[PDB]
Amino acid sequence: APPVRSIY
Amino acid sequence: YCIIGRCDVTDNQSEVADKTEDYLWLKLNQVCFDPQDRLTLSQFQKQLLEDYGESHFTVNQQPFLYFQVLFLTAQFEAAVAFLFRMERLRCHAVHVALVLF
Repeated sequence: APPVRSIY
Repeated sequence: YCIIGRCDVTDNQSEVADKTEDYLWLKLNQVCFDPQDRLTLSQFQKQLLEDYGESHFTVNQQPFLYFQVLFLTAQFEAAVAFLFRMERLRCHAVHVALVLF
């Protein structure tokens, strides 16, 4: 369950 | 502990690794080379795009996120073709292909 929120 | 011991590969430690780069980094510190609780680059690289393809990593309509996932896992051809389809990033995908060429 890896996140899809890019480091911003 | 399991970054030092490369254990509990299934547990994504989502409490601390909430970003995508934190996941990649969490796993590349867990990959192994030559049977239980063990992950290798081949499994990880295939496991990522086969099960969680573009669809999973492009729902936020952010293309580079998926590209970084493929490129930082040595899957350069996938990342090149993928990024070559974005009509706004054709230029960039051709050249990253030339460099690899």
